Amino acid sequence: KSFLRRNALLLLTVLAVILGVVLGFLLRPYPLSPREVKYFAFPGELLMRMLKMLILPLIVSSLITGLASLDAKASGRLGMRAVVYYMSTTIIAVVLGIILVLIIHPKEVLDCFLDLARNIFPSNLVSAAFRSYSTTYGQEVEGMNILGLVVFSIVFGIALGKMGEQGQLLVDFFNSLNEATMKLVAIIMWYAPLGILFLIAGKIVEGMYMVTVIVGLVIHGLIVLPLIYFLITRKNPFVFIAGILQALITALGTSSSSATLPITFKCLEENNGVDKRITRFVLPVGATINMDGTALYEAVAAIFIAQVIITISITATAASIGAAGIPQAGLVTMVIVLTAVGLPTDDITLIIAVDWLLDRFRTMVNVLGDALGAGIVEHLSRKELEKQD
Amino acid sequence: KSFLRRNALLLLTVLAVILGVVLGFLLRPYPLSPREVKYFAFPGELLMRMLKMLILPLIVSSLITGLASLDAKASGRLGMRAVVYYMSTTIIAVVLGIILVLIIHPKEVLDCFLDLARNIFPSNLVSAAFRSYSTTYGQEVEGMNILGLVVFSIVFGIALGKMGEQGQLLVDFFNSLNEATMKLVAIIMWYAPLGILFLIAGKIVEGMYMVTVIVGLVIHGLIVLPLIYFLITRKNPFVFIAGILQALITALGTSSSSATLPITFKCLEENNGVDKRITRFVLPVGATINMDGTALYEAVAAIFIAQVIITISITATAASIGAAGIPQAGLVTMVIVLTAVGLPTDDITLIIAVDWLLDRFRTMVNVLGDALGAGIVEHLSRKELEKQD
Amino acid sequence: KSFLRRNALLLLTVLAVILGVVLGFLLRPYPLSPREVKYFAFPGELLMRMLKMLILPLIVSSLITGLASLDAKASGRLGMRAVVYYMSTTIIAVVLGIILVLIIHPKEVLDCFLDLARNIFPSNLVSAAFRSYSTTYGQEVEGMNILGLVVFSIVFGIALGKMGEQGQLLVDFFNSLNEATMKLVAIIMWYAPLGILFLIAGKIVEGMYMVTVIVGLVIHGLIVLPLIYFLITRKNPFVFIAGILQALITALGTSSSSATLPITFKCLEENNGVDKRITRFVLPVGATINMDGTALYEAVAAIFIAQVIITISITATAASIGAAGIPQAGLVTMVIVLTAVGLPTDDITLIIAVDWLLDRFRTMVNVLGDALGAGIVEHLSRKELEKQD
Ligand SMILES: COc1ccc([C@@H]2C(C#N)=C(N)OC3=C2C(=O)C[C@@H](c2cccc4ccccc24)C3)cc1
Ligand SMILES: COc1ccc([C@@H]2C(C#N)=C(N)OC3=C2C(=O)C[C@@H](c2cccc4ccccc24)C3)cc1
Ligand SMILES: COc1ccc([C@@H]2C(C#N)=C(N)OC3=C2C(=O)C[C@@H](c2cccc4ccccc24)C3)cc1
Ligand SMILES: [Ba+2]
Ligand SMILES: [Ba+2]
Ligand SMILES: [Ba+2]
Ligand SMILES: [Ba+2]
Ligand SMILES: [Ba+2]
Ligand SMILES: [Ba+2]
Repeated sequence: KSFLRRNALLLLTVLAVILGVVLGFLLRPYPLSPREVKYFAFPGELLMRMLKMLILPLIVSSLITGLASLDAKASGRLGMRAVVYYMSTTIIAVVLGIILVLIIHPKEVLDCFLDLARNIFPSNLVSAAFRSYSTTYGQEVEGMNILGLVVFSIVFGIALGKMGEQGQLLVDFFNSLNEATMKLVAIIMWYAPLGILFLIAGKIVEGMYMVTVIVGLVIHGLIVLPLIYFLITRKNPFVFIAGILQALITALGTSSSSATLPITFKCLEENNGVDKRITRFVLPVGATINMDGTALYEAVAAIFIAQVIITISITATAASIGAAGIPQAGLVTMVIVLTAVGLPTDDITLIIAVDWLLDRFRTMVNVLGDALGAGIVEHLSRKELEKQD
Repeated sequence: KSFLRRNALLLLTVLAVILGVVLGFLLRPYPLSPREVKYFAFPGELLMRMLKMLILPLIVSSLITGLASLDAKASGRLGMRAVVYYMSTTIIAVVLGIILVLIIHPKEVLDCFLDLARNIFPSNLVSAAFRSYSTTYGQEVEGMNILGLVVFSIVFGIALGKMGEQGQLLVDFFNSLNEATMKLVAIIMWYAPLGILFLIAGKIVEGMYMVTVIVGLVIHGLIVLPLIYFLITRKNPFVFIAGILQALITALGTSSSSATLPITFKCLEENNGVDKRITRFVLPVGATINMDGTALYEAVAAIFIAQVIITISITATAASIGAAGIPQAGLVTMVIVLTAVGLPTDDITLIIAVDWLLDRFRTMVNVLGDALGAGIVEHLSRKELEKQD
Repeated sequence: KSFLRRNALLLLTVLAVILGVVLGFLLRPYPLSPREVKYFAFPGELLMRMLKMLILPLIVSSLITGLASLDAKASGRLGMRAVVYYMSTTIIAVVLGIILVLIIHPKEVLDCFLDLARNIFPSNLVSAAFRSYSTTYGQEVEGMNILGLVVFSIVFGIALGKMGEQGQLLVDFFNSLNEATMKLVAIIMWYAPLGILFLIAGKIVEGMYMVTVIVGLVIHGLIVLPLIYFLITRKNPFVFIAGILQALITALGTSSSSATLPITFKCLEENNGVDKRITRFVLPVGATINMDGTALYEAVAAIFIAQVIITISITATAASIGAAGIPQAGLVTMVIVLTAVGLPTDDITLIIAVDWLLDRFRTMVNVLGDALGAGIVEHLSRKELEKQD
């Protein structure tokens, strides 16, 4: 009884996964048009817009204060410590993908590197809050420029840090804004179980590589990542993963690390006891530039098509970073990557009917990586963080 | 002479209605293209963009401070007291509409209830400041999401209230912003007479049901509403209506309660002597969810078409709430409501050439309802308001 | 050696003009498609979006504080003193253009005056941050409404000034914001040489009137304008022009006074020693309503076409003010001005292949005029500025 009292919200999302599959299998025969499916998955659709709402005011207020609270010279130190984690875990994942196809084996290319550089520096900061640049044959398309806003907020935040007295007001303005948006997420946590159960039920009611990706994704998230945690922190990872259980189950239903960022934040500040100044530093960047989960799913999909190496690995990386939160992101990223090799897009019509579940697993590995990444950073922060205290 | 000195701006808008009809009748024969009509009604067109400008920064700053100044638990009490007024006056109006067709008698349906729930929770708060969602066969169309911004500002404002110390800065930021935008409306008041005279003159230069609606709209605004004021407040209503005379004449020319909201605000705070904390609480919501005036005009138009009950009443309600400030709002709302019954849209081509005057009358009944509603709330506020003082 | 140490950034942009023409002439034979030209001028293209980014938060924060710091009654005095400079230098330029075609001689019209009045009062302030109104046969087109934002910020800033105590917080908020965005421009200064050298190199790799315009533009910028400086200030102008050398060379590569505004600001506050309160007052307005450079190039192009007076002068003025920062601004402004006279648009296909260099020269005369204009204002400010101190 005592476990049910405390982990009330946690077990409810566990129950939402069970009852979501149950209701999905209860209404599996579909005599109704996919239009009626959209009207059924509506209580879960509402949950998405509530989270999407809160992304932009959180992701902006988090980085602006996070880099201003931290010393401008020590932030560069901690930054390199965080980048080391990002580049390493990405290298291991792309290496893991090659081994995963060695034993088992079941818009232009240059523009995907030009539009990424173009998105990093936003031409208009308001247009950045809802539009992303992508060269098509206007040029600015729908979906938040989360990369350009993260980049700007990192330099704008650091500029306030180098201002001190005058800059203090703006930092006090964004910290009250970060707390205000985090006080709104307190209610979105309770709508999540009702949402997720109607969200996954509508997504089930609509190929050995499908199992191949899950094999790699679990071996990375349960061996590679926890072993990288135990190596530096010297602390038990399944104690750290236990705290972020509410965030990982939401990622299992959201399929967006950027939309689960508000939950992950409360799953690290409140549950695992991580300093706000370093969750605001690691997590927003990890929700936009992490490749651990996506590159391990994209690259394996880029070798399966060759049946029907250095160049393929770099193109799969700039795919997800070039699509932070764009419409039909997974669909377009796999289309552009096939032009780089030359293989036909006939195989893509098959992956769409199965990506709906695999995109949830890759986000779950990404969310785990951002959380564990923040945890690994904390141990290398202890010298710079005590300096401010 | 002494009356002309004080009520200078008031009598000038009275003179604008007279001179506007006079100039309209002076230039009634139209050998000029409707393109030339648009160039003539330009000094009135400019007035609209000046008001439209100020809607968003007022409607956001009003609710955020209004709900933060008030106690988070007492706001829920006052809210229920306000909702009681909204639901009651709407029920009387829809009942009045049935009696008005008993004696005299001269995009999908489900989507109008899905898009309303979708608009309440905005997917992006910046996209909310200029776009509204509406499923069409992109999906987000032009016109402010005033409902989603009102909803967000009510929960964001209440979150600041539950913050106290940290939240104080943001509330001080929006209250200085509410005063700044209200200091800009001081000048827009003087442009209104020159505007309205060229606005109504261009709108006259371009069916017993036309008189039927005015019969119901005046009997509601002069009997139903003032009697609801005298019943609770026990104060003379035509003394309260006298103060809001500058706001009612602007509504007679604007045809938007949301665009007359900046005038109505100064017509209650300065003219009728109503506490800012409860004008900021009632009026913005009344300008977005009031049905007293619109449902009494929409429902009567929904029975006139049947010649050439419970289901018709609920659909006419979600029409205006689903079109807070959308392009050709009255045109699209009557198109979707005819699909729910089945009657042809042939009759709609006739109502457009006469709605231009009837939309001004419905807004006038709405504006009166929001003002009287705020007045009725004040008497039920006296216990909760003295608590803060 | 000592000159190279101090003027490090200055001589690097001088070197960028040299090496930019050199690299442009090194890669002048073009066997590559204009698509490949766009991929080559990319390190200069990135510089533009970095500046464009910073326009809106600078142009808004500059005017709001600038007019609030200054007395609301004295700002009207200084304003008339600034307007006098704008109207005079524009009259001399349009007169100079008539003399320049006397000795050498080598969407509707009304809508360009209706859309300008429509843009001055923005219908939505968020839509103003990225869209400008222009009647076409939706109605709001891409490109910032810099005029509507300048107009609003001037009245919003003055409203804060007339608020005092309550208004102080918002002014402290925008001044910390002006300093934050100006601390970001410190880095964009160093990217400028690498940018400009790849920006002009890509623009060279793609008619006596071409030389005629440069004759007028230099005689105005080296005689008319410096003589207007020496007449009032009684100080050497080529000492004042020397300080703004980093800003004039950026205008020679940017072709936008609005995008060089962040550099010009640091080129007057730091280099020439001009009071922030009057640079924030003159420069943003000068970057949006100046005609000295553009009207002297547009009007000369409006007489050259007549080969293949009062009405032509007023239409060329409302062209640039109607296109503050719109896509293909110089292309559309010359198209609409030919309809006013009646001459064919066949000559316009020839000016496009040469405007790329002439648009850089007109912006340079505009930037010089805004800087010298601010300098001339300072001497007429000394009484009103010492009053605040
Ligand atoms: C391309 O996507 C990115 C941008 C940033 C980061 C790192 C990060 C994380 N995680 C955060 N929170 O801050 C900084 C980072 C640095 O590497 C460097 C650090 C920094 C310090 C001082 C000056 C800087 C100037 C520009 C950019 C970063 C700067 C801040 C990683 C990837
Ligand atoms: C659908 O459109 C609406 C939204 C709000 C309202 C009411 C209102 C008015 N008028 C204002 N100013 O505040 C609140 C209202 C409540 O009913 C409840 C009240 C409230 C108190 C505490 C927590 C809340 C949480 C969510 C929403 C309202 C809350 C605030 C009416 C219709
Ligand atoms: C059409 O484009 C413009 C708008 C403004 C200006 C002038 C200017 C410059 N430069 C600045 N910084 O402030 C003011 C100006 C005034 O003429 C008048 C002055 C002013 C003082 C008091 C009340 C005002 C009310 C409305 C507008 C300006 C006002 C401010 C020039 C052209
Ligand atoms: Ba990584
Ligand atoms: Ba400090
Ligand atoms: Ba009502
Ligand atoms: Ba308090
Ligand atoms: Ba001028
Ligand atoms: Ba003061």
